[PDB]
Amino acid sequence: QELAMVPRMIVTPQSNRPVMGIVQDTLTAVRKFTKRDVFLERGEVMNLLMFLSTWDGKVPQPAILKPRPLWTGKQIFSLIIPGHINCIRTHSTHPDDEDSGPYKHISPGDTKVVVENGELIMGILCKKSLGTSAGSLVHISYLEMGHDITRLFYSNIQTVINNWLLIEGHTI
Amino acid sequence: MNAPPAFESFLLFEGEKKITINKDTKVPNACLFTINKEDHTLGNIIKSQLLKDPQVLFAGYKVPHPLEHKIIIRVQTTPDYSPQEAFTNAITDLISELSLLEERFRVAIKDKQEGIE
Amino acid sequence: AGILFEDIFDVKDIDPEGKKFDRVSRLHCESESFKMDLILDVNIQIYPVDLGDKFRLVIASTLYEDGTLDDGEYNPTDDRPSRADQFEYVMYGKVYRIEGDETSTEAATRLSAYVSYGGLLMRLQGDANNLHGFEVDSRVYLLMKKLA
Amino acid sequence: EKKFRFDYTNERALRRTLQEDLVKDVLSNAHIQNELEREFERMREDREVLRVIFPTGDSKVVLPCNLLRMIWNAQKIFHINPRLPSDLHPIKVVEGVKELSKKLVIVNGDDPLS
Amino acid sequence: KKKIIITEDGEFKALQEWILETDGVSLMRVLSEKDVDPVRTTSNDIVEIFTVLGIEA
Repeated sequence: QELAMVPRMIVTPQSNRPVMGIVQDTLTAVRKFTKRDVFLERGEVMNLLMFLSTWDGKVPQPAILKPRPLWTGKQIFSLIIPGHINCIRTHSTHPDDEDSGPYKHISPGDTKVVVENGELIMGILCKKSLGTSAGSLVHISYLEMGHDITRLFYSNIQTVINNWLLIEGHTI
Repeated sequence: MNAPPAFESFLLFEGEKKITINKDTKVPNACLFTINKEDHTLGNIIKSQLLKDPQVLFAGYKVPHPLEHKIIIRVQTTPDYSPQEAFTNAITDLISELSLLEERFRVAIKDKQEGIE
Repeated sequence: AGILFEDIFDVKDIDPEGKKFDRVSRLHCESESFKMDLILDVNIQIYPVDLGDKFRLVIASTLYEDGTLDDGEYNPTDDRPSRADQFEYVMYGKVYRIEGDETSTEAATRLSAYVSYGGLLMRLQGDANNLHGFEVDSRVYLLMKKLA
Repeated sequence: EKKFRFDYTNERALRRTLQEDLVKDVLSNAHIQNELEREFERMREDREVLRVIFPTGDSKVVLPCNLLRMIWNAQKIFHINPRLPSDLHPIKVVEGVKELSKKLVIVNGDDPLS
Repeated sequence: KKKIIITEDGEFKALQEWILETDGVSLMRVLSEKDVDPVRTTSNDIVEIFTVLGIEA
């Protein structure tokens, strides 16, 4: 119990990086769930919040109060992120000529993930920011918060994203 | 035999009780109902009715495991209302809706005993 | 009254680079009576907007018009304090950075303030005298309505 | 020498960054100006040692606890506004870093060769 | 395989330089020849370095 339980073996001493990341089906949906234009109604937000195991019990104020209340993908994802962590990554389609000109902190393509004080401010999530690489979001959450909160992080991500994917659907 | 019989999905056992109340202690005026031997057919019909009440702040349901038979419903209302009130007022509004639709249907099938045309 | 900024703007362009997303457009607006400029991501399925439109833009720290800070939680039943209902587009975000053009000796003469509305970004450039009440890690509301 | 120097004879940028209580003390104490002059010397020597440890010229190394992230955290646990003058006396930074460097023992001993 | 030098102003600059690669090893003689760098020349066989250079090598 105190030596080899699976939440105690998230980062490996072989290459000092996590070994468990978000996987085959949840990754594709997490990328689409955090696009700039994903708005949810009231019933769907309630249905999604029903699946959070670490929810305090308050409903956040929508991003668009009028003409009618609509929540955003990043606004719901900001409830899954534990504690108050900080991180800066990039999305896999970041044009390298964006840090040169203006719009360095505006990013027309909605790149340059920024997680400030434990809430997603901007950016799309992908394997560079949620998978098993050094400096990822799961790595930082393990380094700062501990080994018993990253477990809840994984579980909440999976359940919430699956129960939205059966509304959004996916195929080939 | 490592497979459950088919009647376990709807037939109640001896010690079980169909409905159970617990009060949520994290926020005021919240409650958490746990219906037993039930599924999405009844779970979803309730939630849609509670949202139509202008005195309900939260309403949702989940089947915690698709291989067990149990649902959970959470409700939160304004401080001058009771979750147990909002729940039972929802049911009596479904029954008043189904029995009405049955009358309007039985009329429509005998509206063409011989035929309108 | 909790208000921080108010002016009338005029759309100049809609998509200078191309339609990246299918429900959000990136307005480029220029001000009047202040000579400032704007960059605003706005939902377009609900609130359509096109070239040459003029709207009034108000950025307020609270809706209750008496002070009476927001508490940050969503309660649809509280219709009592009679908030700002004279607009057609309301949003709720937070300020995430404030830049400037100052050197080691002098002060900023032309600020630049960024805001994030749950994922929809906004920038507002002008002289340092108007971007006064802004500060990082602060909640603000955005209020818009078209003019005829 | 432009980014790691902390010159103290400008009187106006020093007025821009530090408060008025400390800007009169930094300009009017030879002991402080001397102690602020030796940290740069202890830094140049390490700069010259790094150039022989890493001959190729890269900068990606593996080390204990992150420092930039720990500064970013402390900048938000305390609502640091990076717009106003601060109240952090520099000779406090120097001596605090010294004392911290003393309490990081890997090989605990008092005699030489230890 | 470039030649990285530290210029007078203190910047790392890389330079392209001709290198030679053989097929066959007898290093003790190749090191002893003229206009051949005796410092950076090496071989990919380690028993040879053991006999020629030592144990730490």
